[PDB]
Amino acid sequence: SGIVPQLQNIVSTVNLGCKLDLKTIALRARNAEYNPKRFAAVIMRIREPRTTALIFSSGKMVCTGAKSEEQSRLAARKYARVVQKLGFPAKFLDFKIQNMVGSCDVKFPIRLEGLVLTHQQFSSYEPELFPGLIYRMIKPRIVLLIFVSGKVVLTGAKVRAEIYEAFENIYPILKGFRK
DNA sequence: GCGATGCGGAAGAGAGTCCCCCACCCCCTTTTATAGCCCCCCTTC
Repeated sequence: SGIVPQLQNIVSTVNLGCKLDLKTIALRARNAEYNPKRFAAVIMRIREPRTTALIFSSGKMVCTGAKSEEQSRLAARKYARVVQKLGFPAKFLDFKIQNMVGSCDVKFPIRLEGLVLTHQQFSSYEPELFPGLIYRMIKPRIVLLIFVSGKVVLTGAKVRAEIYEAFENIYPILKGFRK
């Protein structure tokens, strides 16, 4: 195909293995914001990795915004150290990547009306609700947002192989509905 | 003094022609790409 999707966002969850005091973290953490009325977690941001992480009292933390697997793990470790630097016994346990978001362009307009007809079992095109066709691939459990402009967004992948594999499967299908 | 009762008359049926408590699930939130749609404020004259 000659086109490789580029990851736009990765969601990874890591357990620190120790209960944390959310109020204490907000007071001392540099960028943390805690609003129990709004959300029950502590939202923190670190610019150099350019990622955002949510910290819960149970010790589990979710890291989002990383553009690569290495960045997500590095960003998650940095957040854990910040909590550890606050006097808590934070660790890096069962780090896992929960979601990978990738985007790409096929460089040609797509006839979404034709695509849904031939793939009604997997496609879902509702212009009233969303201007982009939602494709649910089965062999890889990846949900693809195909747009008339040609932009394709892949999400729900656990590994980078699924993102590339999913695009390889849909690209020939899109080529058959080129506008 | 101290009770006790049958019959006529009236009545009446009966037939014919809401508020609370206890699971279970969804959304609150964050990140990102995509794009049409639409609110809101601004600006124009």
